[PDB]
Formats: sequence, C-alpha cells, structure tokens
Amino acid sequence: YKKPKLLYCSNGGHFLRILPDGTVDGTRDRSDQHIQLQLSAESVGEVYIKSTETGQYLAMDTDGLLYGSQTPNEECLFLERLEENHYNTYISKKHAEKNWFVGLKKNGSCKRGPRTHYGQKAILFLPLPVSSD
Amino acid sequence: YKKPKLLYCSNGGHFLRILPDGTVDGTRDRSDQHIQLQLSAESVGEVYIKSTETGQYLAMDTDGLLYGSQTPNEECLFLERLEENHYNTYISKKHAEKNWFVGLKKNGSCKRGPRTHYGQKAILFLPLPVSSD
Amino acid sequence: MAAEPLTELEESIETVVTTFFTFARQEGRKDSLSVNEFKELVTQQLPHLLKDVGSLDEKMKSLDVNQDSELKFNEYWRLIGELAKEIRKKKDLKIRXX
Amino acid sequence: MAAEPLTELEESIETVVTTFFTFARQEGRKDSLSVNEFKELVTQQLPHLLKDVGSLDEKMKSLDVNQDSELKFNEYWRLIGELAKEIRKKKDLXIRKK
Amino acid sequence: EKLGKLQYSLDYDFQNNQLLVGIIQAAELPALDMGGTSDPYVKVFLLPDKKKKFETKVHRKTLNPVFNEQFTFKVPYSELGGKTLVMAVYDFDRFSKHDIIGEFKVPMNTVDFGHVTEEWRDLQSAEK
Amino acid sequence: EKLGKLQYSLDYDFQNNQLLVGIIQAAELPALDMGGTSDPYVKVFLLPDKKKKFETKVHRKTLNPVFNEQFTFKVPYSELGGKTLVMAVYDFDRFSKHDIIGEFKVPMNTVDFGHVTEEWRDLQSAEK
Repeated sequence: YKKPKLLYCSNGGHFLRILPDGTVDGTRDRSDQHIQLQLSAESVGEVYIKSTETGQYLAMDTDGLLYGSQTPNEECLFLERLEENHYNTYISKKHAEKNWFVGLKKNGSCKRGPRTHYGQKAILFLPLPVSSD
Repeated sequence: YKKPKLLYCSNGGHFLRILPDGTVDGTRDRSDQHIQLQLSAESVGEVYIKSTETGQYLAMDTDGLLYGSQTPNEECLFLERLEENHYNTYISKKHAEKNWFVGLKKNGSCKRGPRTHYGQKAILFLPLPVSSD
Repeated sequence: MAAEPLTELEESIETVVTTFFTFARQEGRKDSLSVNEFKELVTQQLPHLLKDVGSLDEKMKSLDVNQDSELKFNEYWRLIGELAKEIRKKKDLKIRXX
Repeated sequence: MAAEPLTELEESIETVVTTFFTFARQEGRKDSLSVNEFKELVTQQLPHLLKDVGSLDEKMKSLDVNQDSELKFNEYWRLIGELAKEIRKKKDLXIRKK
Repeated sequence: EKLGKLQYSLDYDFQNNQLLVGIIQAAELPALDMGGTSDPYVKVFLLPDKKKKFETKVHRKTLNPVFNEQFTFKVPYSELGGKTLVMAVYDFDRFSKHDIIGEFKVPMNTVDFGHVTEEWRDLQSAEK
Repeated sequence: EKLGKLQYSLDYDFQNNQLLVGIIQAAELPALDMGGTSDPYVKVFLLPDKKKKFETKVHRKTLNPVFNEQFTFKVPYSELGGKTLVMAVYDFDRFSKHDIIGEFKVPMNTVDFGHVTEEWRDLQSAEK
C-alpha cells in the first residue's frame, strides 16, 4: 500500500513534519497529516523525498541545509543505503563528492550538511512507511 | 523495637550477611537470619557494629580490610555520620587519622579501606533497621 | 547484557574522541581538523578554558609544528594537553585560580 | 580547594581525577602520586591497558624527570596520555632526544 | 550543539487566552565578547504564526544570569496545537554582529497544558 | 575493579546432585607477564563449605581463551541455598608470584534454578 512514508531519526518521539512553506521540523505528532513523504527509489539506488500528498518536494541547499517547497531540484536525489543498526541511510549524490549525506536534527530540523559525514548519528534515519508486505 | 539492624550500600539487591567465620558478604537474601547486626551509638557519635543475635562482632583489619568474629577491637568503633543522599556514613575513628571511613564492595565484600575516600560511593550505606518510631 | 561499561579511562578518552570525530569529519578527511574545522572546536565547546577565540592562529602555529594546515589526530590531540593543563594551571602566575 | 559547577566534558576529566585523588592521598600528600600509590594504581586500574605493571619503575623515571620522586600534579598526568595514545599506539613511539 | 540549560515554569491562562512562559534562568552559555563571557538575552520567537515578539533585558557579561522574564504566548490554547514556540538566546556584545549563542523549542501540541509545565530545559547552540 | 567479562551457562543435575557450571569463555583479561599477555586459569573455589577444588588447564599467554571446562558443584541442590560459589581466575606466568587477575561470584540462593542460568557475567579484579 505505497502511501505516506514516515521517516525520522535519533531515539525519541519526533517525526519529520513537512509544511508547504519549507520549514520542516521534527514534530512528535501523528494527528495532523503533515509528517508523511512519498519516499521511493526513482533510479537504481536513487531515492527521492517528495511530500506530495501532504507537503512539498525537497530541495537541499547545497546539502549544507535541507529544505523543500519550490521544486525538487537534483539536490533532492539521494542514494538509498541501509545500515546494520535498524536505520536507513540516504547519500545526497548531488554532494556525495564531499562525502556529504543528508542529515537532520531531531530537535532542530533537517540542516546539517557541514556535519553529514561520519560523526553525527542522526544520518541513520528510522523509516515507518506502509510497505506492500 | 531495637533489633536486627540491616545495613548495605550500592544500588542493587545486596545485604551484609555476617557469618561466625568472619567472611561477611553482600548476600541479597532475607530468608536466612544472617544479614542483621546490632548497630547502635555506644558513645557520643561512636557507633558499633556487632552482629550479636546472628553472627559476630566486627574488627577491622587496620581499616584496609573489614572483618569480624574473634573480638570487637577498637577498630570496630566508627563515628556516626549522615549524608544528604539518603545514606548513612560511619567514620572509623580508629583510622580517621588517614581519612579512612568503612567501605564495602556490594559485589565483593567489606574491604576497601585504602580506597575509603571521596571516590568510592559504597561508603554511603543504606540502613533498614527497625527503629522505635 | 550488552553495552558493557569499560574503565573510567576508556570512557573519558572515548567521550573526547567522539567529540573530536564530530569535528574531524567536517571537511576533507575525517581524521584531520583543517583551520576552520579546528577553530570550530574552540569557538563552540571551549568559551572558558581558552577564551581566546581570536588568536586561534597562535594556537594553530603552536600545535601544527610542521605547518601543513592539517592537525592530524596526534597533532590535534596536543590541544587536549593544553586543556588538561589549563584546567589545573590556568594562569598560575597572576590568576589564581579557580 | 575544589570545584563548584563545571561543564559536560569537565565531568569526564573530573571522574578520572577523582580516581587519582583517592589513590594519592595514601602515604603522604594527596596532591602528589607516591610509589605505593602509583604502583597500586597501575596494578589495579591499569592491569590490562598498561601491560607493564612489572616495569613501572622505568615509566616512573621517565615521568618524574625532576626526579624528586613526587610524581607531581602534571608529571603524573602524562601516564593518562600514554594510555590515551596506547589504545591507538601499540608500541610505536621510540624517540630519543636531549 | 550545546547552549547549556534553562529552567522554566510555563502556565496557561484561559481568560485572556495566553500561555505564561515563566523561565527561571539559563546556565552554562557560550562566550561571544572578549573575556569568556557574553550579553545573552532570550528573544522569544514563534513559527509562521509570528504573532509575538519579546526582547528580554540584556544581561551584560554573564553566562549564568537570572531574571525570570514573563513571556506571554499570544495564542488561544485551542490554537496552541499548531504553534511551535522557539526560544533563542541572543547575545548583545555591543561590538560585533550579535550571534545566536543558542536556542530551544518544543511542540506545543505535545505540551498538555493540564496545569503548569515546569522542567529543566536543555539549551542547544542551534545557529538559526 | 575490572577483569573483563565471562560468558557461562549453568545447569543443574538432580540425579547425582551437582550443578553444571558450563562457562563459555572470558573476555578482556588483564596482563601479568612482560609483554601483554598472561596464563589465566580459573580456579573454582567455594566458601567455608570448601567441598570442591578444580584447576583448569593453563592458558599460555591469552587474555581471551576458550575451553569450556566442566565444574561439578559437589553439593546437594537442597544445600546449594547456603553455598556461595566463587570463580577466581588465576594466572600462570610461571616466573613471578602468580596473581589473581580477577574473580566473580553469585548468591546461589538467589539463583532460581528453574532451567538454565545463562548470562554475560561481569568480571572484577579482586585484589585478593
């Protein structure tokens, strides 16, 4: 049942709540339909994050800062990777050259590009999407 | 009802089980009457530990090692002190000169005299005696 | 069960090593702090010890003996000495200290 | 004399000092390591990390270097350094320098 | 990111429809001015709502100042559910570009205003 | 006090009246011999009871050896209640005074022998 794909990181009740405005935060609520994105593998390993039926399309600001609203620029293309820690990893190929892979702040928001390397664990996102099992 | 005074330290089920032999350990049981001592203030601030109705009298081995069985030597005289942490403190005046105050190992036994300072928290004993309230 | 506690000395090297690592990986190579990278440590998590958030160049020159503009792990590590010294030392000459 | 409020990383440097403090207040003087305070420390707290409890005396001589034989409040500290690198640095120091 | 800690006691008013953000003080704040200190003042801000803006009293050279300012969360309790309050501590060195030493926020919807929300809030140096 | 960790699986026999102390191995054992390794062998001992004494096979220069020795706790299950078993790991450097790198123990009375007692026992350097 491919639908609202919930994604978040860092132990603790906090979900990625996207808003048409662009300022997406880690809202810890599931009452208002604003914490779901249409995560899917567009190309071989390339997964896109688009909150179609709830918010907007993502468009990272040079990886450094994560945002989305206007258009799903290539910045929004990430390589789907999995870690043996019950978490999902997405490498922003657009900036992979700098070893930068999408990282968000559970209690801040998605914008840690200068810190999207091996140091911050927030890069290990925990997905709760409605798969087709 | 001055009777069996139970005393132990370090978070975790463990009671001071005294045996006529002398080898007292932190047994975590209350079925066998061997974890009770007659703790009382003998002199102004001087409290003694004597497992009369259950074991034997204590006699620290130069503070360094805590033991008891043969005779309640002065080594067994401790100053009754209280800490604002819900724990009791007893200073072995016999060795107070070296800043040593009775300390036991919850998972080892009573014998940490060379380490009885502001480091080993085991010095903060938690008493469960039947007071006369 | 799992997540066994090590000695206090293993605990304390880890906590600083992870912090180090969360700054070392900022730019090229996740071992070396480059100039900005290095300055980011002091300017963020060090406002008292080394309150000199302007003469980081001096520290850098004092640290990076080879002046490659990379404080490798062991070069960077020097700072931790000056820290571990300062906390006792700080200005045991005028101030005072506290 | 001692510490009111500190910081997050200041705790973890304290916890190891508190070990130091409850081992050096043994014969004389808590402010200096003495050599049935030092050897007891290596044999108990550093028996696995420092695999040289029988050759402490060499380390002591290397540490002390004023050779007053008070392992001073930063002579001593070096030891924690040597363990700190040891985890990374199996044996590979050498050096020789006057 | 770390900004220290901030103690606060928030209560709600159902007569005028405002939440009383009664903070106690902030402890362990980053330095900005030259001397190992700063002039940190908490600037209460809000999400898109932006229906509130208060500036606290500048605290000259202090990383652990006390004051307990009264912030009026201008928004009906019934509306709070969709309003995430954000408390950012701004410096006032009075020389360089005043920087945001840190800030903190919490999803009001998850803040069940049963009586009074008192807690030791953690501060983070979120450069926002 | 630290000696590492020792994995074990202890079961009970009600036919011969003995507890099967089936340990798996020991990890992170301290050094004793010059270099960085010791010859640690576990010497199973008992409290006053002292009705049992077994010496394991010396493990030359090894801080993480495996063997799984079979220790027969000679004592009726009904008696176990008053018997605290103690497992001390002794070194065998073969030169200096073999030291007790560490040991561990547990109050059998609190060990409800329902089936099998398996756990990751913590090791402590008992300076005894």
